[PDB]
Amino acid sequence: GKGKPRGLNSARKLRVHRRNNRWAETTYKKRLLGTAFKSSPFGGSSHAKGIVLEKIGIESKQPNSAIRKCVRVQLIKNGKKVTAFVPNDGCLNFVDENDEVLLAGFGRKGKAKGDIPGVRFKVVKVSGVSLLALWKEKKEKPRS
Amino acid sequence: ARAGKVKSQTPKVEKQEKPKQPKGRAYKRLLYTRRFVNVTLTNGKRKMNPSPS
Amino acid sequence: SDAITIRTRKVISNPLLARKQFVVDVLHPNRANVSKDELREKLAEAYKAEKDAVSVFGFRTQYGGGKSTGFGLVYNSVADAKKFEPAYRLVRYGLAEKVEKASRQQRKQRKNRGKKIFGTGKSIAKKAARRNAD
Amino acid sequence: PRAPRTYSKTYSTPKRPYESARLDAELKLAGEYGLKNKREIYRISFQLSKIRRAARDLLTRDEKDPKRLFEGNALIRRLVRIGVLSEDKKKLDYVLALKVEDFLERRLQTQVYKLGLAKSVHHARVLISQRHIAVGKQIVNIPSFMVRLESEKHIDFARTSPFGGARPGRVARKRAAAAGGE
RNA sequence: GAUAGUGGCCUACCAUGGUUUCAACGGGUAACGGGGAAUAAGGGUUCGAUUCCGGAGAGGGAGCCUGAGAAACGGCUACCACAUCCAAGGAAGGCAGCAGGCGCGCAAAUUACCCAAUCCUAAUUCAGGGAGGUAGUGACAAUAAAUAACGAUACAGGGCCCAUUCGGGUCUUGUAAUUGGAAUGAGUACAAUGUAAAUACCUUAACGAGGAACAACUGGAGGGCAAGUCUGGUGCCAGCAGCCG
Ligand SMILES: [Mg+2]
Ligand SMILES: [Mg+2]
Ligand SMILES: [Mg+2]
Ligand SMILES: [Mg+2]
Ligand SMILES: [Mg+2]
Ligand SMILES: [Mg+2]
Ligand SMILES: [Mg+2]
Ligand SMILES: [Mg+2]
Ligand SMILES: [Mg+2]
Ligand SMILES: [Mg+2]
Ligand SMILES: [Mg+2]
Ligand SMILES: [Mg+2]
Ligand SMILES: [Mg+2]
Ligand SMILES: [Mg+2]
Ligand SMILES: [Mg+2]
Ligand SMILES: [Mg+2]
Ligand SMILES: [Mg+2]
Repeated sequence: GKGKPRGLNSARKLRVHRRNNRWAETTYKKRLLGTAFKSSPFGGSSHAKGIVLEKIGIESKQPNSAIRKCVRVQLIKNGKKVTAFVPNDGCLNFVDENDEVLLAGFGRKGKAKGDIPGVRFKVVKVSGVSLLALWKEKKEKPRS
Repeated sequence: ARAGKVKSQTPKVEKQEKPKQPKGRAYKRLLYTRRFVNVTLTNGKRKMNPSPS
Repeated sequence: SDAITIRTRKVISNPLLARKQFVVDVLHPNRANVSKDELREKLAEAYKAEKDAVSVFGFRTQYGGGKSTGFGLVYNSVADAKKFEPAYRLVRYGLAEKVEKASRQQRKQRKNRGKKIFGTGKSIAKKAARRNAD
Repeated sequence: PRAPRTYSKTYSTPKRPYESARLDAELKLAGEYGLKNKREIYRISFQLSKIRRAARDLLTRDEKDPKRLFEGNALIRRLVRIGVLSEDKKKLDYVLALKVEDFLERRLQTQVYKLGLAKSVHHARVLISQRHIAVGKQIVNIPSFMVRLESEKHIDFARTSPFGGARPGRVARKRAAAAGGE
């Protein structure tokens, strides 16, 4: 029995069949179609710099309720517009309109985090300095 | 402002000037003493950080 | 005690360069670093050959003192030493004297400048003069 | 375009971070042998593992087969030299049963402690770091030095430093100076 | 015919073949190939611009000269693209060499010293070499490891000579801004090494430890997952939360 061929000269069939099947595995598909380059706002890169258009509070999904404090960013490298969450309690009032910002992914590999709908990106650095540093009061924002 | 209110509210309590911890191998030694040398006050299920209340 | 127990280990006699080459192993006790000159002198005394016919280089202390290991050559004559030993070493010793070049960059620049003229530029100078005038 | 230099990562982290029992064991080990880090322990473990890999491989080959006879034998010899295996157990089968303690009980740390010269492991460690303690008239700075059994007879204080008889130095000297013109 | 020579390599005449479901042909490659690298029961999976070996290319395409060797670009000729200097007649260009700049970006160093070593070139032991080495910058990675060590006294835990109630505590431990002499490189620094000359190392005279220093951070403490239902604040807000929350 068993669906596969077994014979000592099958080989080719085993190969081709495996290849065919591989396309149902999502990661593999992504790798091969190259959807990290063609689609996706970051050009298959770990980080991206963009310019802040405006500051937008986003209402969280259910069980929860709280205005999340995100930022609408337009990335420098391609010109694509994305929403980016600004972490920590203050921090939204470190950003301002027309400011250069360094965005990382959220930590779900393209997918949205937690309860914040349509947001796939963090804010790491504003005007060249780390948000965390600012928050902890280790450095100051050197204007814009 | 909506943002950053809780932090603003909180009383700015300062850190107490303490005797410094002995960092490195010394720290490890200290830890060992705390745990497996002294074996001080054992309930059966041996606790690490008990609440003072 | 100062001691300074000097040893010549791994002695190759080399007629092709008119020298004797060896690993110098020197003992310190309580004294840090032997100094090259002193070592050379010691070698000379040992080997009967002149102090300028001796060359010692490439020393390292044992770690935690006590010993120094290096490399030593003793040439047959001073003339021999002069005509086989590297120039820098000779200079260090005190026999030959420093060659006075400009910084290599300057030299390169000069060379480049020279390249830009065909022949000795006396005619060129004249041309510059007369032409400049009128 | 010069020939590349070889590096090797000499330790391996655990495959599961907060295995509590394991952690406690590690801590205990550290306490026993005055270890600055879990890193040291990990290093030792890695070393052990390498040995085990070799031994297992050797075992997998037929006995009295050349490679096994050679390489395995060499390994055994090395182990005996280091002093981790005992003379009873020159076997290759016993090499698999070694366990981390035997390597730690062979450091220039522990050895120093166990020959006098110390009063506890920490003291010994301090001495080692402080450039007291020489082996073959060679001052050893390294706490995890692995004493080679035949050299274990020679562990003593340095001819430099106090303790092994030279100039007192620094604090004692200062005290002497103070005493002097008073 | 041409070539160094074989060959539809090209030309004339002739024949109708050649490849292909054991994927030809076409398309894509965010493809230089390999040695290898990461992972690591066994089998695999992914990566390999990059130190060695091949191969291409010197902005793009052509075309050639010299020569044993180049279809060479730190040779030339042209065109296209981009560009300098100009007295407007003309003239010069090619950093995917090294250094450096602009731009692009998430993303990468000094317009440093030298041929002493490694080798190479020449008519040549000598000259030349941004090949190469040497320092500068450098938490890319990797190795080794300082941030204390041993004492006393002063309050508690543990063995107990015996438990008429104690208790001496004879023996061992931890904890106190108690206190005590020892040890040291981190630094500095004479020297001497080192070195082409220097740095730094290794070696060392001299200085160099008592808490305020010569101060370890980075993340966590519901679970997964080691660690608090401690004390304030906040009150479905601010926020946290990879997931459940
Ligand atoms: Mg010393
Ligand atoms: Mg390509
Ligand atoms: Mg490839
Ligand atoms: Mg390659
Ligand atoms: Mg590429
Ligand atoms: Mg270019
Ligand atoms: Mg060309
Ligand atoms: Mg060029
Ligand atoms: Mg060229
Ligand atoms: Mg360059
Ligand atoms: Mg970088
Ligand atoms: Mg180079
Ligand atoms: Mg530096
Ligand atoms: Mg903290
Ligand atoms: Mg937190
Ligand atoms: Mg907390
Ligand atoms: Mg837990």
